[PDB]
Amino acid sequence: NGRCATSRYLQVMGSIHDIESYFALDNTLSLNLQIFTAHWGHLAIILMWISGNLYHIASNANYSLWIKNPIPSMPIAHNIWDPHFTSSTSTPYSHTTTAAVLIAYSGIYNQLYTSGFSTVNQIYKATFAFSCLAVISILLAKIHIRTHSEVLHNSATHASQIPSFFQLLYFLDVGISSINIRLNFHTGVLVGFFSIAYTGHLLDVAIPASRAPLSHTSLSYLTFFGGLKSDTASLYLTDIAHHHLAIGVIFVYIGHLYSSCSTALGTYIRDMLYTSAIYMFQIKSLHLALSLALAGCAVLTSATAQHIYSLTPYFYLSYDYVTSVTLYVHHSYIASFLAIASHAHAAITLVRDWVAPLELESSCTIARIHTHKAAIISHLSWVSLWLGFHTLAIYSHNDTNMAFGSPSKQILIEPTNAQLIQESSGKALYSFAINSFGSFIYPIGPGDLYVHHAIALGLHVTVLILLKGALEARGSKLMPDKMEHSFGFSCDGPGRGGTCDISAWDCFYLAMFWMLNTNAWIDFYFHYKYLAPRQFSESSTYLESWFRDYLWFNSAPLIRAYSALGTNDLSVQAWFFLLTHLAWATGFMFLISWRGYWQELIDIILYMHLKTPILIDLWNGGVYTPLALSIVQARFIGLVHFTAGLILTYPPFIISTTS
Amino acid sequence: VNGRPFTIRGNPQQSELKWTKYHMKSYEADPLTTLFIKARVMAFQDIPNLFALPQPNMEEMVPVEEYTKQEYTTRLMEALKRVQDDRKAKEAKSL
Amino acid sequence: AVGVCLPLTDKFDPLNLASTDEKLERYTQVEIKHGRVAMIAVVGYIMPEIFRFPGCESFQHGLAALESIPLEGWVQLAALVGAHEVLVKPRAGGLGTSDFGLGTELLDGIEEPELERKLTAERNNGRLAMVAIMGLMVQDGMFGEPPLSYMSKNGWWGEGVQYFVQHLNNCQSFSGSFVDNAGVC
Amino acid sequence: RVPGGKRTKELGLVVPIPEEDGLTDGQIAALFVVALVVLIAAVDLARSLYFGLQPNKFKTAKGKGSITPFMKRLIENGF
Amino acid sequence: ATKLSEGPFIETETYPAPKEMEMSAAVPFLRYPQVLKGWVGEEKGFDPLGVTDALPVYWVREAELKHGRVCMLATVGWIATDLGMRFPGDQFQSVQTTLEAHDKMVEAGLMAPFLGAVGTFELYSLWLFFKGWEMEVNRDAGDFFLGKQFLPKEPAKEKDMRLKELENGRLAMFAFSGIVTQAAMTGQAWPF
Amino acid sequence: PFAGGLIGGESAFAGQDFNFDPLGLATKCEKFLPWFREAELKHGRIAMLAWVGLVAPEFVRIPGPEQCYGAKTVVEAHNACAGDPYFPFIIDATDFYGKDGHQVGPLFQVFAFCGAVEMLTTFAKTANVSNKPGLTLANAGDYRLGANFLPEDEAKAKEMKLKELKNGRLAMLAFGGAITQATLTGNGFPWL
Ligand code: CLA
Ligand code: CLA
Ligand code: CLA
Ligand SMILES: CCCCCCCCCCCCCCCCCC(=O)OC[C@H](CO[C@@H]1O[C@H](CO)[C@H](O)[C@H](O)[C@H]1O)OC(=O)CCCCCCCCCCCCCCCCC
Ligand SMILES: CC(=O)O[C@H]1CC(C)(C)C(=C=C/C(C)=C/C=C/C(C)=C/C=C/C=C(C)/C=C/C=C(C)/C=C/[C@@]23O[C@]2(C)C[C@@H](O)CC3(C)C)[C@](C)(O)C1
Ligand SMILES: CC1=C(C#C/C(C)=C/C=C/C(C)=C/C=C/C=C(C)/C=C/C=C(C)/C=C/[C@@]23O[C@]2(C)C[C@@H](O)CC3(C)C)C(C)(C)C[C@H](O)C1
Ligand SMILES: CC1=C(C#C/C(C)=C/C=C/C(C)=C/C=C/C=C(C)/C=C/C=C(C)/C=C/[C@@]23O[C@]2(C)C[C@@H](O)CC3(C)C)C(C)(C)C[C@H](O)C1
Ligand code: SF4
Repeated sequence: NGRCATSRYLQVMGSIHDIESYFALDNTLSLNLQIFTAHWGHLAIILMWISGNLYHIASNANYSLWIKNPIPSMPIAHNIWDPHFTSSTSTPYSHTTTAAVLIAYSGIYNQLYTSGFSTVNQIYKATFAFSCLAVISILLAKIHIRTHSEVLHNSATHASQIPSFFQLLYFLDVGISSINIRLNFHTGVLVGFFSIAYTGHLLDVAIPASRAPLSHTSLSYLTFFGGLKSDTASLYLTDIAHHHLAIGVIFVYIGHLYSSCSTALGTYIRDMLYTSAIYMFQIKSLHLALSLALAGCAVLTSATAQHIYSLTPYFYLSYDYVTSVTLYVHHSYIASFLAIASHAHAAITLVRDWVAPLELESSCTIARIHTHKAAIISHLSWVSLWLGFHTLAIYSHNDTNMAFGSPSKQILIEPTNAQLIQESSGKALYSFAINSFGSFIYPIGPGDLYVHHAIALGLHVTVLILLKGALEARGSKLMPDKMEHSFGFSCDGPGRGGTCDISAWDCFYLAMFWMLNTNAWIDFYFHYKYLAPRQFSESSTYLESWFRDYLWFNSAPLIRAYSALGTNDLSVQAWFFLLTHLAWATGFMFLISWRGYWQELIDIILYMHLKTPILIDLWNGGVYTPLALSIVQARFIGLVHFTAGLILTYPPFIISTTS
Repeated sequence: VNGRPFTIRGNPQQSELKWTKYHMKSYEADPLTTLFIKARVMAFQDIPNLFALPQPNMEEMVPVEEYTKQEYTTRLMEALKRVQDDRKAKEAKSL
Repeated sequence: AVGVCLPLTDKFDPLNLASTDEKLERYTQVEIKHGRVAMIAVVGYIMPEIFRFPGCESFQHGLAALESIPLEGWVQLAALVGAHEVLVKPRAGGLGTSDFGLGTELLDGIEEPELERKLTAERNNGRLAMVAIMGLMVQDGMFGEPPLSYMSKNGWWGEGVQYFVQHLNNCQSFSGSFVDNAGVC
Repeated sequence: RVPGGKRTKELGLVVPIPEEDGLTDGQIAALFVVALVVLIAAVDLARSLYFGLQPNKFKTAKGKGSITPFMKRLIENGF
Repeated sequence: ATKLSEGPFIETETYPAPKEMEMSAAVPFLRYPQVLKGWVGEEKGFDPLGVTDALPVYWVREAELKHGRVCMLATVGWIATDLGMRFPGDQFQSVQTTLEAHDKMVEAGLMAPFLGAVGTFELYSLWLFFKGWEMEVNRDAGDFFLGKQFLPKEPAKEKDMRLKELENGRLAMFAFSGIVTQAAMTGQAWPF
Repeated sequence: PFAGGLIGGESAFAGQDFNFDPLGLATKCEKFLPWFREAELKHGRIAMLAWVGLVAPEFVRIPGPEQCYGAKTVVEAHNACAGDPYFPFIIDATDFYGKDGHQVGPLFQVFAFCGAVEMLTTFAKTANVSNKPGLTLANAGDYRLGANFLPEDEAKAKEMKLKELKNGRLAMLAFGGAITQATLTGNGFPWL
């Protein structure tokens, strides 16, 4: 199609991986095969990422020196080869005659060290092997493409005599879309047997590497101590091995649940769902499966974010002031993204996958939810309003009283429920000890109570927006016929009072801001309590403490990184602090100023180009005629700028303050 | 032109006509298609009595080169009746 | 056509040397042979640096190999090449004089676009190999050592272009510099 | 290094640097050979993904297609 | 009877009588796999583990030929080295016994170029194997077009030659496995 | 009929069917009747072998390694031959030749071979995709091993199968009693 504008690129890039929207993707067979191949390529990318990390650790870094003195030493991420740096004098990242290096804040050093890596040769062998695994993944993608092509050819060449041969149309993608066998093998082999295999790895490599004296592998390597070994300040490796052994056994047992290879054994998921409380749903729906997987991944990512910090599993990881914060924040952000992703894909499932029954029929869980979506949304709004009103009001009361200089006048509600739960947990742990757990129990005060209620507000409002989008995706009082329109469309016009941000994609756009806010609140809470436990406990009850003792006070090293006096190793962090501020501010433009103004401006610019003497005779403007970004395109671009600035301006701050 | 013989909400569900002519345009389906899809969604609520499609026997596959259309339809119908009788016997065994 | 890729929409022949079909065929054959020899010669330059066959450790690598290897050994090598060139003829019914029935199983019964792609890849690799082998031989002759060893000792910019980059970060060899960094570029 | 971190300056944390690079030129070359194999395979995979499935193959392609017995058993079992 | 079950549908299918069923000659209590038909060595249908029920017979035949050839070369080389044959050269003559030869040559630095050459040929073999399996080129499993001149013209003699190759490779598999295991166990020459 | 017409449920007296299923397990789980018959015959076979294996060692003992073959009685024979591995069926890797005394014994070898035979016969007959009728009531416990010996007459074949089943059941009970009595009294053959 030669007739095109510059919006062509953005329209394509917004759905490059929306395989269901592809032209000439006739059937679910094509859809599933394309998705499988994309998955293989994704695994190849992950393996190449692992191989690159390992290679750079081996070559550009100091793993061998670090493992000798892990406590004061700092791992190297990779060298800096940037021509723009000053050549007259040494940079802050060099030893005045040495290649510039970057410190590593990913904990991969601790990971390798407690896995059992002793020499750079082992890291090199791993780099090589993971590259080979990437090759294997790509070749498997090719193999499966060929096998599925060979089945289509067969079905074309051979036909059942009876007219029911068309029934085979449904079973061509059975290997990719079968649920019982996939569940059995995933939960039994990919999870349980993988855990058992890692137990074997620990017993064979990690335990001997950690233990100075040689001792034959035996049940003595399996223990149920708890807490952190004093020397490494981490969970006993012997306990990790038992842990994984136990989980592996349990999940290997659970992996015989469904009928996978024969119909003589196992039960059916259709049958469980039919007989259970949830009536039934489109288990075949790829969007629904993606939503469930994303929800599970989000909860697991949050769990690891909390537990890696609480119970240190890696040698000397706790000693690394910066790496702990970086890991927690990283996995918290990933978890938030995965949660909002699950919600967005549930909305998409409702839009284009769910087969709604007739209105009066109420047989499925989704229909039952749609019956009282109004009640759900109203109650969620009530909870959000209560939390916001009271949290903000108590914080403002404390703010005003502190500003007037009377801390005694502050409202300080003791967290009695959380303290009782914590005391019960401590009682259980003390009983176990009589038969250390660091950071699993924390002082907990009224400031913690207020911050927890703020985080609850954030979660409730995010879920409010996402649930409203999902439950109004098919229809709404303002736009009853929303099923016909795509998942994301600009608007419905200025009629009916105006219909800005009326689509389910627009609800996601809105919930993205909240996710970022609630995640920022969580990260600020963790970082403040981590940096200054005592000051946080005493002063975190009013917002001026957050604005002064946390942001303004700890912002000094970052902004002072590079100045008229000189530069230090945080100069890069200071430049990325400002670059990300600028990106956020740019996102404000696409978020505030909308398309008509920019289309008219583009028209004027195009007029100028067409009136320019030399340029007109070469460039007509007919092909890829410039245009202003569409409404949805600009919404997304502004959201991307906002998200990039917000997310990327934090790591510089945390590194500066914790380093 | 572009006239639809039903209320605006009379359009078929987008998810119902998937991988068909109207893959993502439920507002362009013909009235007959809308009626057929509506009747299908009404029919598929009665789970207890829905004929489960018999699983094909992949062994009985022959080349296309290797009769009458009506005769093959009749043979298919005999096969379907045999399948239904077998299902009835199997279910009545234990009930 | 064969030998024409995306960067050049039409055949590249500014001097119109391939005016006639006979001359075009002769030039195609010569170019194919030259590209093949150049490709093997370029791997030939790179691989002895990595390793040497047993008994070949003493011999010099590049143009110095001409003096180092015995004249008898060079005679034997040229005799082998001449025997191959004189006792091997294009396979009857082949694509032309450039083919000798070596690996034709892979190209038999394939789609013509794929055959054209394979031929064009052969030709393009041969051309790049001609350019690269001339670069390698010229650099070896000028700087007295094989280009790979020379780059290991001096880097990508060595003793001929280092003057341009004498003030660059990680490549700064200017007089009075606090670091030499000349061998790392 | 010119550290800019308060904790780094206070505790004297250091970024030790080895005397010799961890890997040699031959090792880097081997890793690059593996990476080149990955790149060739990845380009082939990208081409396959771009072009998708080809249902016309039954008209001209050699052979008569084949379904593995296990795949047939899965089809018979159903979903 | 080569059909697993006769009938348009599974639930109403009928199975051939056991006397009619075609049973494997190697293991008489299993039916003939029926996928390794027209291949070399099919005369004794032997696939109790049902590997061919998951992998195309092309892959397993390629792997079998590769293993048999590698094991034949390995056993002849191990026997020669144990008997004492060695390359004329200081580095090759220094090594005393075959068991330590792998480590000695890895240290000496020959095994790295050797593995490089083998890996180059193996990448070519992988490309060729994928081409032949996908049928882009007209190739059979484990066919590299080497020595096609000596291949008998008659179809029966060609099949006999291929069967001899496969049987000798199968024998060499066990031969080398036993040789290496016994050598590692005891520490003596090939005759043991 | 009863238990899907399987053999072995007939009383010694002519005209009366013993049909011993006190728990009604056949009716409760009819779809597993071929598997039950296979398991019954396998238990009977292992037991008929194991009883003679309890008796003969007293008369003769092969002179293997004395770590086990010097066992006082059949009760301790299993513990002696199983070795003392760090885990029940785990080979010692650091000390392969059992110098530390923590290596699996010959029972591990026989167990590995039994596992290979099982995976290649029973799992092969039951789970193979290329064997669709697979394990049924008619062929349960039949691996075609020696089937050329049984009498041609179908009635005589049924009688021989019944003899096998009865002898296997008697051997199951006899081995249970023999091993338990050996454990309790630790005496020779009369209490095995
Ligand atoms: C979560 C609860 C649950 C429920 C309600 C059912 C219900 C059912 N299952 Mg079961 N099943 C479960 C879990 C469950 N299953 C799990 C976890 C597995 C994996 C091991 C299986 C695997 C399974 C198979 C393979 C089959 C069934 C079948 C059945 C049916 C018969 C049950 C029966 O006879 O039990 C009474 C029998 C027992 C209580 C004996 C069970 C003994 C084994 C060893 C399992 C016990 C494992 C234990 C709970 C975990 C050990 C953990 C470790 C730390 C020690 C019935 C519909 C059968 C059916 O008809 O399917 C259509 C069938 O074929 N189930
Ligand atoms: C062309 C672009 C493209 C790309 C690059 C990918 C990439 C991916 N897709 Mg795919 N996908 C695509 C298009 C694409 N997809 C399209 C168009 C669709 C149709 C809607 C899908 C539908 C789809 C589904 C349905 C799924 C994927 C998944 C994946 C992953 C593949 C395997 C992997 O490496 O996981 C690496 C992942 C891990 C190492 C993490 C494993 C842990 C999982 C994710 C969570 C398990 C939770 C469990 C169910 C519950 C726990 C309970 C506990 C809390 C008590 C990867 C992120 C899978 C995935 O992981 O989704 C999140 C998946 O389930 N995709
Ligand atoms: C920091 C935030 C930000 C930024 C960067 C801009 C930028 C711009 N706005 Mg403004 N704008 C903002 C916020 C911002 N706005 C907000 C929040 C709103 C909503 C109220 C608006 C509303 C708005 C309107 C309504 C209009 C503008 C206009 C403009 C343009 C002014 C002319 C120009 O481009 O000269 C300066 C350009 C820059 C400073 C951009 C950065 C240039 C850097 C320094 C150099 C680039 C270096 C290099 C080449 C980068 C290569 C990178 C690559 C290799 C990866 C410019 C694109 C006007 C316009 O378009 O006039 C023509 C206009 O009409 N803006
Ligand atoms: C770096 C760390 C910090 C930052 C983290 C990243 C930022 C946060 C993520 C953004 C938040 C939203 C994420 C959701 C994504 C899907 C949304 C979507 O498709 O809707 C985006 C929608 C989709 O498009 C709409 O689709 C609708 C159908 O649903 C209709 O057809 C609409 O008309 C159509 O506009 O809008 C767009 O088309 C957006 C325009 C996209 C332009 C991008 C082109 C430039 C790309 C350059 C960058 C490289 C890209 C590759 C990245 C490499 C990474 C390895
Ligand atoms: C033009 C072109 O392209 O090239 C041509 C060239 C040419 C020649 C035509 C070709 C060929 C064919 C070739 C080279 C064929 C080679 C075949 C070999 C080397 C076979 C070895 C078998 C060893 C066995 C069975 C050992 C068996 C050993 C056993 C059984 C040992 C058994 C015991 O050791 C064990 C295991 C323990 C000991 O204690 C006891 C004993 C019994 C000694 C080409 C490559 O195709 C094409
Ligand atoms: C063609 C033909 C015939 C022929 C022929 C003949 C005799 C051909 C002979 C060909 C011959 C003798 C070909 C050697 C290749 C060696 C290679 C590729 C080595 C690569 C080695 C590599 C890539 C190793 C690389 C490295 O690992 C190293 C070593 C060190 C590590 O740090 C890492 C790196 C990556 C740097 C017949 C049979 C006579 C008739 C037939 O009709 C036609
Ligand atoms: C059916 C029937 C009837 C009946 C009946 C009845 C009551 C049947 C009872 C059967 C019963 C009760 C059968 C026990 C078997 C026990 C076994 C096999 C134990 C093996 C134990 C073994 C192999 C142990 C071995 C070892 O421990 C040893 C020795 C030493 C250790 O170092 C090593 C190990 C652990 C390996 C009626 C009632 C008469 C009615 C009708 O008329 C017919
Ligand atoms: S054009 Fe913009 S302002 Fe007007 S109705 Fe649509 S979204 Fe709202």
